[PDB]
Amino acid sequence: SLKKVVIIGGGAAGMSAASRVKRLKPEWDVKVFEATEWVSEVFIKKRGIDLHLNAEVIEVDTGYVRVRENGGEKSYEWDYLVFANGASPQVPAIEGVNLKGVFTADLPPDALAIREYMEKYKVENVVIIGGGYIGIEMAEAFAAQGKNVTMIVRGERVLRRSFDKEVTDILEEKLKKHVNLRLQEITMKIEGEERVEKVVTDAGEYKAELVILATGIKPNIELAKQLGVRIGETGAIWTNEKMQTSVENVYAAGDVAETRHVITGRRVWVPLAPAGNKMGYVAGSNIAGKELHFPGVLGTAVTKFMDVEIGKTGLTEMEALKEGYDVRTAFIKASTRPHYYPGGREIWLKGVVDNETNRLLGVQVVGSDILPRIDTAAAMLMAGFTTKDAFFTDLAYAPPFAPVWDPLIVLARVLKEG
Amino acid sequence: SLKKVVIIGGGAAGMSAASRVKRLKPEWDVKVFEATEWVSEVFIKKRGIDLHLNAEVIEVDTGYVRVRENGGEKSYEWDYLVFANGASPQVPAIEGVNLKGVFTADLPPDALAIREYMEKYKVENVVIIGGGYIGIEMAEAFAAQGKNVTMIVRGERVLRRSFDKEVTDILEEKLKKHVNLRLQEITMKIEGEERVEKVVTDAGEYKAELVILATGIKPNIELAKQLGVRIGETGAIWTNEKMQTSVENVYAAGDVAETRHVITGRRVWVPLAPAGNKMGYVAGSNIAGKELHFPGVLGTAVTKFMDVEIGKTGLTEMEALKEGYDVRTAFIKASTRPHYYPGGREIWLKGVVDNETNRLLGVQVVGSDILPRIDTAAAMLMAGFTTKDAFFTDLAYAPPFAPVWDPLIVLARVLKEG
Repeated sequence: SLKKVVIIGGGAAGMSAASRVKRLKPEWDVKVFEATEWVSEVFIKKRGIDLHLNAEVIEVDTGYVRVRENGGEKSYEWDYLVFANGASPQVPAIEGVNLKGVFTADLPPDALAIREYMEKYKVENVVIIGGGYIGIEMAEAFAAQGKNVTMIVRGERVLRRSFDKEVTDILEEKLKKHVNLRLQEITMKIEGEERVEKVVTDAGEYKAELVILATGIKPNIELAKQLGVRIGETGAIWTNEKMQTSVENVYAAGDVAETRHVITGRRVWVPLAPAGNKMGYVAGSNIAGKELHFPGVLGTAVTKFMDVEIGKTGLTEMEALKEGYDVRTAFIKASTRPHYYPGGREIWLKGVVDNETNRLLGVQVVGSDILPRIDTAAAMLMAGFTTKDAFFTDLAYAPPFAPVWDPLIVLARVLKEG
Repeated sequence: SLKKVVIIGGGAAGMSAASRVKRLKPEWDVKVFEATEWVSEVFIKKRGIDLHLNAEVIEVDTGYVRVRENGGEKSYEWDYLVFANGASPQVPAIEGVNLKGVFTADLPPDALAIREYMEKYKVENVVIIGGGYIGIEMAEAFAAQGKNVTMIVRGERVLRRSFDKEVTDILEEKLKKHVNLRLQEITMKIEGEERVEKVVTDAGEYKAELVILATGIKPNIELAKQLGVRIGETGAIWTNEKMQTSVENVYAAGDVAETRHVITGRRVWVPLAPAGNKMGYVAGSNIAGKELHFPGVLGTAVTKFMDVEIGKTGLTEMEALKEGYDVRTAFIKASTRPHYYPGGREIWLKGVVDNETNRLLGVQVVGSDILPRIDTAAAMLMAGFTTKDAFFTDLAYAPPFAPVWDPLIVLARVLKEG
């Protein structure tokens, strides 16, 4: 039999879904509609997937969808539909945010655009509004180009809601030495003639010939609300372990979807590509008739500013307390190598533990050589490891790799004894 | 009450034990007896531990120990004993093992000594005997010295018993380009006038000013055998979860102690530093009246030759088949970064799986940026994760740290669909 499967996405989740259902059902007609020029060369045609780029979906209803591609407007039939249209920038409500000066760090075109622009009309000073992940990277990006950079965050510190203050402090310390960090400020508007000229906030004004808004992202749910799909308390599309929505045969994965936290169990929205990919993977499995449950996410994340790396996995102390846990914590400094081997950098680990179960609730790591600590910790968290379980986990050691007591085991010892 | 703890060791396992019994029971008399001049700097004297360097133990019995220190003998009483006397190099029974230019990489003076003989007597050609970790790490050394190196291994390939062939081949590939690798050759003679001149093997002869005997390590169970302590089927001291031996109130930890494999349950001998420190830690805790259990080890190992790192955790395909397991494996190649991002190096992963439980039995990794994978896999293995559990672990992602699908998740995926 045939079965028409239609995917409104094209990004990480859309294509993972597409590929899984195609490989499981070669005889089925799987299509992907990307409202854009990007994916992940349409090699996919050979893969057996009918990709349509710059094909925008403008109406959807049960069994069908209407897309406008190449001026034309055609409508397609579907048995199984998958919402995989990710998230989009959320523009702030400040005066004039559309002048030739402003740019948002999103789709690769902007990367071509924004960059090209600068590498044209000479741009010296550049201001970034946002103390989030995106903000920080763009900051690093520009400083590296020698351009003077200035960050504006309304909160008391950057990454204000993603990490606790003790991890952030190490980052801010380094950050302040390459970018002009302006906290507690609220932008109030941004004047100029044909191009952005100056940015003004309730504390001062700043020279600016390029501006980046890293003020936020929102799930692209409009098309789904049209199908009457239930959207979660988080603002993203409600979903179950199979990536199923409240409407029959309608799945949703990636940045549009709201998933569940593996630790707290409540619903969350963690728009990160690794999970998105798997979300699309199980959506496609279930569509093709093979049961597969997605456990949920840990909220794992990582980024960096120049050489100081920062990462988390699991609950933060803010989150853990917010959730009503009785927690004990620990914050330790350690080294990336034995204190003799050359190249040993510094590494800081924050640990949050459930005092009642001695269960590790979350770990935050900043400094150097973070990836090993957070990935191991994520596995531990995924398994419900206690402070004791982590201490006795047989991790690797060699002078060029790490110290006899891995920074993760140290934190564990310190939590256990507390 | 007064309890007299005596530790025959001084090494990692030894000090952990002392440091633990001492913290938990400040009032007890804890004495460590090192035959040598090194440990882990009597800051340990302030911790309350009565450390005795150059205090070689020569006899032991139910009530006392007879150590030979400072010309004369002395006997100390003990209510609790701990064998933490580690392991010694095992020399081949061949001609002139003691020519002035021959060494074994063990006790700290060896480093100073070897580097002295090399940094004094002009040394050009250095010969290494054995294809172990010690052999390979030593090659990387003299090779980086500009010195010419020739390695002799009697087996068909290096790390013949520790890693599967497809993993070691990558290593040998880099190895054959900086060292003269001589496989399947049994060393027979090492000759020279007063100092080593050459080495002769059943396949030829090589010239050497300095030779490294990295052919094996062996548990120092002699003083324990004297006390009737049951020694394991592996050759090292038998032990239980609390690091107790067959003799009452006698514990053992470190390279002398035989532990158990977490995945297999069989008794194994895995002389590594992290495990040792923990064995010693639980030995103490238990002597002090605090029940603690060491779960055993995974066999986690890591090492590297120049820029090609090689590691593992859990069973090897050889071991798995050896244990009667129904296995399916997978070997994949991947990038350490997104394949667009600059800096991406190659990384290889071999995974073993129980075809009946779908539980991961082991992971061997080779190439670049190894640590994050084998450490994460260690935790997964430590928890009894299936191919599917591993697939869904929330690992971190950002272009500077890793690709969207971590190579560990890629392996899981390939194993799962396997």
